[PDB]
Amino acid sequence: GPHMATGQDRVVALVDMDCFFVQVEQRQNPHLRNKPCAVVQYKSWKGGGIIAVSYEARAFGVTRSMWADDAKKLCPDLLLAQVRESRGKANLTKYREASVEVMEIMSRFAVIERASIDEAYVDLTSAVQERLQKLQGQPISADLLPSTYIEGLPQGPTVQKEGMRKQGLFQWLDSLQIDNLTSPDLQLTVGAVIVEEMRAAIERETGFQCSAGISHNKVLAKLACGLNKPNRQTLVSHGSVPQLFSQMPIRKIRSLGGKLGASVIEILGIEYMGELTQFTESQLQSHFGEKNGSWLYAMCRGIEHDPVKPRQLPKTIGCSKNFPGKTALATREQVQWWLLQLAQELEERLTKDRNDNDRVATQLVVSIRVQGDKRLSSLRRCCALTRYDAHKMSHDAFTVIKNCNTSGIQTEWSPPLTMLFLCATKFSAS
DNA sequence: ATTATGACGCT
DNA sequence: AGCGTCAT
Ligand SMILES: Nc1nc2c(ncn2[C@H]2C[C@H](O)[C@@H](COP(=O)(O)OP(=O)(O)OP(=O)(O)O)O2)c(=O)[nH]1
Ligand SMILES: [Mn+2]
Ligand SMILES: [Mn+2]
Repeated sequence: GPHMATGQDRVVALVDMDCFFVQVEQRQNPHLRNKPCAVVQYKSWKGGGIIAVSYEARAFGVTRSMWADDAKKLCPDLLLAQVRESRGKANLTKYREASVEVMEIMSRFAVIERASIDEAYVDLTSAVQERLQKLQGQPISADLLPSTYIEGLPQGPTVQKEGMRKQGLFQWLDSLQIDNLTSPDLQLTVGAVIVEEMRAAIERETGFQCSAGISHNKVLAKLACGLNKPNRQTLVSHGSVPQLFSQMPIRKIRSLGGKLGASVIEILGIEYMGELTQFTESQLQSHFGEKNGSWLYAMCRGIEHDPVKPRQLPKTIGCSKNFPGKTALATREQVQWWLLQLAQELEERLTKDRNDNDRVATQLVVSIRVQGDKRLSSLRRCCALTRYDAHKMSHDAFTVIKNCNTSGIQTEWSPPLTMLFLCATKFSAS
């Protein structure tokens, strides 16, 4: 009733770049533009592993985690760009720098939370109030929302996708009450106007296209963003949630795509997000824990409180390489050489970070995996990071891991190492 | 022999 | 602190 909070207090957007690494390579090399193309890491094994795919190539069934040789069977004309290799490993610097370009543009409009290399949440509540006071009760023209979809519309009473988009937008705009500056639907609409401007700025100033979601919280904004890709944005209103969730598989909601979501499905005997509404908060807490249970109870009603954190920079800076099958490291010289390669990349990135961002990392985390273990990490150990010196960090990493060598011969390494990882953490202002 | 990360929760 | 989960 009057006291039942509805989670409509904020306007939150999620901006995610379309096929990011592909767009970075297409900007650099115009010959790849408007083509089926993909970005690969390495080349000798099955043509390299695909990590990003243009929408033209997706039409042929090309996906991430596919080997390039197999993708070429689906799409013989597929074009490929390779990630840079430095010190024997993949180097993602080009894409991190392109990410900074986009993040700095978004930060002009509002404080952002960097959620990944290619996506950020935006809290637009205050910008929306400002724009509403500027509008002075003026209604919002469809011309201000030229790439916006309104989820759930059109409804009720022609055969083109753009025509349906405009039909839905006109239904939405016709139903709007522009007199009330507190109306959540109006606030979301103004938020979408701002996100159109943000996305136009990103494309004008970088050449990159993106999609976006606009809703009242982070989970709904992320889900909305996915509904109309590429190069479009989607408004998910509070009122759209019952219908949207009534056929939404639980795994589509961020954080429910793994073991927890599978357990929701199995324990409760349901398939769709909306079915969660029939359980009490205590029932959900009893199965999934106090925190998850409260989160699910609110989330299946469209309500989530997780704040957009003011954080534009990554919290950690890390370097990792797998050594699969026969390439696994089985000598001490090998382990030391590769720890040095990783540490040299880490030193480069840390020194640039300190110059750009006025901070220093203080803890070095070393992670390995040994032959046989299905786990991502077989062991993690931390030590002090007191100097941005690659030889020092590699010697310290070796010191903290060397007790894993069960070979009585110190020259051999047994079992062989199938992963090395170095991560700088615990930043302090400098 | 998908690979390279990065965030956050649990105990 | 070290380990697991989830994102992709
Ligand atoms: N190294 C590495 N990079 C990855 C991996 N998965 C994704 N990436 C990179 C390449 C992607 O372009 C970028 C952003 O990922 P997204 O999930 O947002 O997909 P992408 O932007 O490629 O396409 P989309 O957002 O669906 O239009 O992250 C991976 O497993 N390893
Ligand atoms: Mn993306
Ligand atoms: Mn993304």
